[PDB]
Parts: sequence; C-alpha cells; structure tokens
Amino acid sequence: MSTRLKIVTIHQEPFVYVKPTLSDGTCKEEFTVNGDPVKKVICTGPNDTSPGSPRHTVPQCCYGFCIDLLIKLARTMNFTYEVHLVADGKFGTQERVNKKEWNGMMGELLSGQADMIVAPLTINNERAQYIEFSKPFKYQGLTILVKKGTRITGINDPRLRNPSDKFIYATVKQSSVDIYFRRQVELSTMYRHMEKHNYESAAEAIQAVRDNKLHAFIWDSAVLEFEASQKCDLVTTGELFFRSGFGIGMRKDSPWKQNVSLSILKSHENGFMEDLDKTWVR
Amino acid sequence: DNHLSIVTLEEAPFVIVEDIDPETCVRNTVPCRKFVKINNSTNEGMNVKKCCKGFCIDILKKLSRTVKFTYDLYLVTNGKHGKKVNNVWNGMIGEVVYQRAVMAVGSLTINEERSEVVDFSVPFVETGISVMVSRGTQVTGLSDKKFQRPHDYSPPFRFGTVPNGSTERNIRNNYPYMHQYMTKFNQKGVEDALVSLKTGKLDAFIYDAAVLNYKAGRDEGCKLVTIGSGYIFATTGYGIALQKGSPWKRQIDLALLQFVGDGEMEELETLWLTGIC
Ligand SMILES: CCNC(=O)c1c(C)sc2nc(Cc3cccc(C(F)(F)F)c3F)cc(=O)n12
Ligand SMILES: N[C@@H](CCC(=O)O)C(=O)O
Ligand SMILES: [Ca+2]
Repeated sequence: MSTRLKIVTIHQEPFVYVKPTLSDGTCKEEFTVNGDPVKKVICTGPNDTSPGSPRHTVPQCCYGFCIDLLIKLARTMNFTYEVHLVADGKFGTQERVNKKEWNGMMGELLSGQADMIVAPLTINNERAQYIEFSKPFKYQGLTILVKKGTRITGINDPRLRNPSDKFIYATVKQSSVDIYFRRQVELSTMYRHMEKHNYESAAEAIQAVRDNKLHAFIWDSAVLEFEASQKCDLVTTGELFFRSGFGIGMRKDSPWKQNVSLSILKSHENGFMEDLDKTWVR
Repeated sequence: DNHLSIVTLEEAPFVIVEDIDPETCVRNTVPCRKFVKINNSTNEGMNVKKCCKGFCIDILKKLSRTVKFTYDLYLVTNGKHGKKVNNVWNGMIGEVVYQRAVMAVGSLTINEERSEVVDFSVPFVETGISVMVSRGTQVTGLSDKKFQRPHDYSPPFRFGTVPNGSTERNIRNNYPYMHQYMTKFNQKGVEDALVSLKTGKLDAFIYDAAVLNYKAGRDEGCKLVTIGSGYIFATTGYGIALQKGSPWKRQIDLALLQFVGDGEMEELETLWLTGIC
C-alpha cells in the first residue's frame, strides 16, 4: 500500500555516515558540538560489502549532510520516504554489457528500485542524458590525497602524467571520476594506470593510502579535505581540477523535480545549506 | 523554428557593448541591436546596430554552434537583470516571461523567485554575494555586526548595493534591519560605487560575487578587495533563462556540461575573468 518515495544513498562521509543500529533496532542518540541532536534515519543495506558475493540486507543508521538535506526536502515538499544504501555500493557509470547498462545508484533510479538519489552525486553530461538533476546543492572539484611526506604539484606532476609501477594511483570504480578520466583523450595515459588499481569504495581507497598500499587517491575535494582534516597523517595535494556540482537525482518524468530545485535554491538563499556546511563539512 | 530572439544586458566582462565599424561587426564581436528613443514624450524610437563580446557572448557562440540555432540578439531597455513589481517582471527575466525572448544570456543570477517564472539552464559561472572594501577595512562578511546592527557604531558603517537585482532581493529577504538601513546608500551602478569606495564616501559595497572578483582583479594599485579569500554568501550561479517548458533547455544543459568536461569553460575564465590583483 506504501506510496513512500524510495531513496537511494551511498556510504560517503561527511555526507552519509552509516552505522549499526542498537540491539533494540533504534539509532544511538548523538549530539553535535552545538548541542543539537543528530537527526538519524533507518537505512537498509547489504552487510557483506565484497563483490560477486550474496547480499544480506539489514537495517542500519544513516546520518550526515545528505540526510539533513533529505529531511528538509521531505518537510518542505510534504513527501514520505524510506532510505536504502545502493546494493552494489557504486555511484554509477554506463557500461557495455551491444547493449549498455547503468550500474550503481544510476541503475537503481532508472530501474525503479529508487525514486530519488540523495547523495554526493556528481552532475555530468553522461548522467544528465538519462536522469533529471536538481540545481546543485554543493559546488566542488577534484583533488589528490596522499600520505603526509609525499610531494606532488598536482594533476600535472610527472609521477602522474608519466605512470610507472613504482607510484600506484587510483580512484573509485564506476564513479564520475572514472567517467572523466575515460572520456578525456588527454587523460588516456593516466586512465590506463588507474584502471588496474581503482578501488570498490572511497573508504577502501583512503585506508589503502594510510596502509601505504596506494600512493595517491584522486577524488571529490568535499570528501578528501574532510578526510585530511580528520586524519592528519593524510594531506590533500595540488590545486582543484574538474570543478563540478552535486545534485539530487530523479527520473525525467518525476513530478517532484521543479520543487526539489526550488527547495535547494531557497536553502542556498536563507543560509540553510551554509548551516549544513558548518555542521558537517567545515 | 531555429532562429531565436535572444536578450542580453551589458555588464563587463560578461557582456561588453561596442559601436559598429564607422561598416559591420568585426573580430570576436556579434551584432546586437539596442532600441533608442527619439525623445521622452514618445514611444517612437529606433534600433541602433551595436557589437557584443565577452564571456557570455562566447558561451552564446558555442551554444549556437553546438545546439544548432541562429539568433537575433538585442539589449534589454525595460529595466536590467529582472525585478518583480506587484507581480509584473521587468528586465531580461520580463522579456522571457512575456515571450519577447526565447532566452536571456548574460550575468543573470539564478534564484528561487525567478525560477518560479522561467526555466534556468545549469549554472555556468559561480557567483553569489560578496563585499568589496578598501584594503584594511575590518569586516568578517555579510553577517558582521557592522552590517547587521549598523547604529551600534559611531559613526555607523556606510554600505550599499546597486538596487533591483538579486543582491538587494536577498538582503531584503534575510536581513530586514540591514536592508532598510542600506537604502540611503543605494548606488546607480558599479562604476559609481567603486568611485564612492575610492572617494571615501562608502565603507563597503555589497554586490554580485563574480563582478566584484573581476573588478578587484583589475583595480588600479589593488586598493579595493573582496573580504575573505573572496568569500561567497548565498552561493549561486549565472544561468541562461528560458521560457518555462522550453524545448531548448535539454540541449543547452547538455552542451554547457560538455563545455565544462572538455576544459572549454576554464579557457573562457582565463581569457575574460583573471586579473593582475
Ligand atoms: C555546466 C555545469 N556547471 C558547472 O560545473 C559550474 C560552472 C562552470 S560555474 C558553477 N558554479 C556553481 C555554483 C553554485 C553552487 C551552488 C548552487 C548553485 C545553483 F543552485 F545556483 F545552481 C550554484 F550555481 C555550480 C556549478 O555547477 N558551476
Ligand atoms: N546578477 C544580478 C545583478 C547584480 C546583483 O544584484 O548582484 C542579477 O541577476 O540580478
Ligand atoms: Ca538538467
């Protein structure tokens, strides 16, 4: 009987934190430094994160910048919803099967497994051909994460432009960064190295930089800078390249698209988005 | 139905208007007409052939080529960017609302109330509200108590904006005391405001982030600066305004996203917006 919107998200701190529920099935009552209670949602998702493995779905606790944004959107527009984490753990690329298919949250939204994507989902040309993106809720770019001590000028450093098996670098598989390094002819050499080392998740990659398994991680500045400020053993290097925004994703025939963008614009104008930025990102 | 009526407005470096060759539009310029009145006792006037260039004009050239349309570019004469008066829109927004233009190209800020009456493209220039001061002036930003509670200071801080645009609308909505206080310091335009900042008649000038960053970058002697590292309150962007339900939006959005991906936007930023300071 449920007419609730199905929301798909992904584990991606500081936008989406994913934690286990307590034994009673509720979310641990936590507070910000501002003394305000952290709003939390029950989000179902697979427990076994491993690829090509059976997915056992369990209720979990979701919170962060994107959850606070969802709550405001649902409040403003008066919609009911239920949250789940993308079964395959990916953002979403279109891959060759003659036929082509979308994976990640893109695939879930297009199949009908989701009615809206509320995550740090990059707005790019490839996705915009198939889905409606709201006006951006955040404008950021790409940067590089390294272990402290490593010296790199940025993307144009000889250790990246002239690859070798000595210095290993990567990004997340089936993500907008993966799309970008594959589309741009000028990044072909860089992509050929990366396609061999690319990680299943940003968290797996950040941990491998810490464990000296990966030397450089190319990812979203909004995520990398947050990680660098929290883990002082990791530092962001170089200047920002490929600037892009994050947007809410919907199917092209969604009746909510105009009011989702209007709500995002209202939130930028009244300081709500800056409040979220202060609570979670800076 | 490929030949489109397009409205623009002069605002350097986004749209720069020049006189025609004393016979046509040479170089990187495109023709733009401006309706000029014979006098103020009549509605009679004439179209004056001018030449247009700039960051937004280069975007229009790329879109025209990629999306495959031709156009008749004109400069708005009824207001500027867009203001709602008793539910009646003027400026570039008004021209689109009242279907005298298919699209508005320029330094046009995306905001919620304009989005209720027009469709905006994806943003293609990052902007919002910034504060220009003479180097050394101590203000944290738009939320500093000098702005929020001006009369707590002796003498009070003197600050203003150019009224009737998205900056004034935002301040009116968010900071009612600040807005009613600022109105005595309303500036006719950006050139008058900068001169008031230099002649010591103004302490701060609040305006569109993209235009202030450009003006700070070219300021003679680099005396005038934007607070913070060019901090932006009410972050937004410039977008192309199209009529609600426009068949042109899909392709324009796809073309603008394609331009960013290919580094073609970064080139325009290098060519038109960067400066000495
Ligand atoms: C064609 C894709 N556009 C871009 O990659 C892009 C620029 C190239 S400049 C710019 N500026 C913002 C700033 C911004 C931040 C938050 C919210 C908004 C808004 F809601 F107005 F759209 C913004 F425009 C967002 C943004 O995507 N771009
Ligand atoms: N870009 C603004 C004009 C300048 C401003 O008010 O800051 C607008 O579209 O209204
Ligand atoms: Ca779109």
